[PDB]
Amino acid sequence: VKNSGYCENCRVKYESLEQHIVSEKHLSFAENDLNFEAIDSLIENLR
Amino acid sequence: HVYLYDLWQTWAPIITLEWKPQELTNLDELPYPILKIGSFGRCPFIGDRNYDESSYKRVVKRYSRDKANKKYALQLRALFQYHADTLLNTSKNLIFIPHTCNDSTKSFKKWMQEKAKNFEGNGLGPTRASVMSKNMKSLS
Amino acid sequence: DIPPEIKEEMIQLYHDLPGIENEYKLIDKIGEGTFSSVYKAKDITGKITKKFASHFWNYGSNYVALKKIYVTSSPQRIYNELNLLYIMTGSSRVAPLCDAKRVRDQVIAVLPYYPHEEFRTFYRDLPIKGIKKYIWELLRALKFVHSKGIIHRDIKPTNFLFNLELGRGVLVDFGLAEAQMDYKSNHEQFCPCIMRNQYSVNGVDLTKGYPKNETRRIKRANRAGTRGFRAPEVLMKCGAQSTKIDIWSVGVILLSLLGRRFPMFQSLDDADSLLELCTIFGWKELRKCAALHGLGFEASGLIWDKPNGYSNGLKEFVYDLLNKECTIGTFPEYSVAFETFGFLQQELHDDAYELKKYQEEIWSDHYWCFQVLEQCFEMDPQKRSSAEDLLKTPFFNELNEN
Amino acid sequence: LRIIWGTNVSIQECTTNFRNFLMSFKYKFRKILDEREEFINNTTDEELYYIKQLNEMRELGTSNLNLDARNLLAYKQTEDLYHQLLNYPQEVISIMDQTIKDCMVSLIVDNNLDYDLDEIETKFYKVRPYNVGSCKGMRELNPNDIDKLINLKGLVLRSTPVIPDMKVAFFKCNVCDHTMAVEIDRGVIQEPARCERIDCNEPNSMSLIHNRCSFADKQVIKLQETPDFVPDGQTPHSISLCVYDELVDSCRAGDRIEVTGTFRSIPIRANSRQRVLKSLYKTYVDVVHVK
Ligand SMILES: Nc1ncnc2c1ncn2[C@@H]1O[C@H](COP(=O)(O)OP(=O)(O)OP(O)(O)=S)[C@@H](O)[C@H]1O
Ligand SMILES: [Mg+2]
Ligand SMILES: [Zn+2]
Ligand SMILES: [Zn+2]
Ligand SMILES: [Zn+2]
Repeated sequence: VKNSGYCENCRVKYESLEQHIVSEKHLSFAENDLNFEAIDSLIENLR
Repeated sequence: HVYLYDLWQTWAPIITLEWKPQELTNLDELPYPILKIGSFGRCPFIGDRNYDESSYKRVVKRYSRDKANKKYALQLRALFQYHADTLLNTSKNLIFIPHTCNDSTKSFKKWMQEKAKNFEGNGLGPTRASVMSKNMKSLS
Repeated sequence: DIPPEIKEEMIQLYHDLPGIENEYKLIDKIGEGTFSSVYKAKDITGKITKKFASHFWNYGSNYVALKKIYVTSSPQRIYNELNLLYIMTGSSRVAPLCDAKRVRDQVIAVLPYYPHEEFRTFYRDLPIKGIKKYIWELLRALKFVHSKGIIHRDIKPTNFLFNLELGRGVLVDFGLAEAQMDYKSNHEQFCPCIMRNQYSVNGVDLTKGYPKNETRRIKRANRAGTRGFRAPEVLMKCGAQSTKIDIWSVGVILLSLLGRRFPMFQSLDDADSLLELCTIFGWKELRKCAALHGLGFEASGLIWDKPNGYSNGLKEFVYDLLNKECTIGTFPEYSVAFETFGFLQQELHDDAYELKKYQEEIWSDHYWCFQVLEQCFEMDPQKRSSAEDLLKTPFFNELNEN
Repeated sequence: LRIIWGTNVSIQECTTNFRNFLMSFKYKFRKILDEREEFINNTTDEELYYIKQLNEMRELGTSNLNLDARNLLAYKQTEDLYHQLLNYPQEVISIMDQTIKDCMVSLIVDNNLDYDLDEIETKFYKVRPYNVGSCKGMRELNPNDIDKLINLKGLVLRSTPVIPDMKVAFFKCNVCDHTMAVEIDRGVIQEPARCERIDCNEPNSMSLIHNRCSFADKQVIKLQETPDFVPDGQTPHSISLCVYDELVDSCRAGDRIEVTGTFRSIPIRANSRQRVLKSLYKTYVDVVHVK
């Protein structure tokens, strides 16, 4: 559980990576495709 | 002290370091980087701390590490000797510039001069405000 | 052969990306980082290997590097890195973007694998001509990046990947690469440092001391980069930053090779790194540098070993970094540093004639190397030389074979 | 490390926990807490609650955030912060004010908003916890409840006029007319015993200029307790509340108000001539929120 640091996505500091990624706010951010929009241009711009 | 500020006084001072005289004692560790040189690739400011490169116990390490590390450096030397561009490498074999400063090999030969059978976290951070309240400073 | 704890990481990358089971077979993990863990992978189906063949180094069989950007990175920062990797392709010294894939919060950047040696292994053994080839390739990459007009803030030995036997390299990281915007939407306006639009007495001084409870906001300027390679202009908070700072990051590496010390600056704090620059140069030089960005420097009562130290030049510096080394005995018998040491014993006074004219070769090389080293190590942003002029300097007189 | 002496409060840990609570709280957390999960509507109970509140306060220019204390019970990381705030309101509320300032600065900078940062930095932001645990009336509080965040409910009967509380004392030299401005420290102002000017060092030259000092608003409000639980045989009680610097004149006589504030005790001097305090302390409330 040594992994600890900031998260620019959730704007919250976590003491554990395996519990931040399964937290409520992080899952809500990941499931929302509107946040990952400009990258969506690149996935198929190259392909 | 060290004090870096804005002459326009428009921004808050960037550097405000104020050390008491007793903190200036114990020259082994200053609160600021006094230039040190060091050896064996050390960061100049970092010294040889708890490290005596003159200790034979250390010496049998660095020369021997140099023995296994010898021919990797020989290959690199022969590959980067004559031309900076490496596309004209293939062509007496090795040339060297003479020196007189003592060495790891010379040190180890000296230690056999002197000891052997003879005498002598994540990477990001939250965006914090710059102005600290008086109560928060008092709580410190 | 693979250690067991990396198997969980790769099976995580397989699980986290449902569609990556094919088209990519991960062989190893080439390198980890603060913002990403890069993974050595083979290409199951050949799009980006059959394409992009000019970019790949044909050193052995060709593989592909997929940069698994860490989850905590913001979408705008990931987009920034990927977009700037996108706009600069068709260049052999940039590691351009062959592919990209996003699933939920995980983004993979697939770029050509470039076989490279870490700096900390070959820095000490590099001959002066090898240092020259290193700096030439670095300056070519910086020249392309600066012509594109962005600041690759993090220029460091790790972020420039260089194969010795092929003898060329590529600039890989760009996560922290800021894009310069125009000077206007000869030291009157580029650097009174006016930016943030905040440029528009009796009883108090504000030069002999600082307010006890300060009611002023600190400047907010970009500090992205790496400890020990931050330029003076980024060490004292300065807006209107330019590509010039990356040139400084070229010198430090050039200073790392000459002296055989990789961690050139500890740089624990911005103040700590700035005082580290005071020891090699001098308090007055740093204060006159600060007076340019509109800021005032002040330090007293400090026991500096040499006031205005290393004034003869950085020459004397590397000579001391070599002195302690050549007295204790820290260099091997097959060392390359002894040539530089004997050349500084020239510059400071304190058959077989390939001996003599290779003597002249390496001495002329060292003499011009210190000239480029001091052009890189300049306090003034504007009067510092750019990448083009730095590449036109007569130290690099091996570009005729082009 | 480095917790505060006499408290469980650590500045770093409390700041981190409160910042995480502010950035990642939704009202569905409290709806789950109150066993009301079937009232949960995805439209307004799934937005970050305090992020929206911070944005509204930034747009409106206000400075006070009304924090529902029970919300801290909904969040897992602030389950201890609730008890720390109740037990040590002073330190925790100061840390919360600082954290609000950091949070708003982060909201402006990280999202790259157009809003000027000069007037945000110089603004003092305040937190008003109100919905703390409602029990124990007022007469059931023991001396162990001094300096704790309590919640009273009652009727406003009376309010004294605005009392000036000196924050900065302005002294002036009777000889050279040189003035220093002393700051109050825990209710004590250090009167200078010598002119700090190096030119004249007259001992008693300095005199306090009452009308040129800096004053703040203080008001005492007489409240009648209307507790939820009334022990047998007791009669209605009256207490004195203290409102400071923005809450003055916010309560008029006849108002039924629920007031959250710090349960304080002060020693009362027996006589106006000598400095002798009474061993029996007098209890009152420093108001931090009025509902
Ligand atoms: N194309 C590549 N081929 C081989 N190694 C690579 C390649 N691109 C990146 N790396 C390695 O990636 C490691 C670090 O990842 P980077 O691409 O530098 O990004 P990063 O994780 O942001 O790194 P920092 O934190 O800025 S050093 C280094 O050890 C590089 O050698
Ligand atoms: Mg990087
Ligand atoms: Zn997150
Ligand atoms: Zn500047
Ligand atoms: Zn006087």
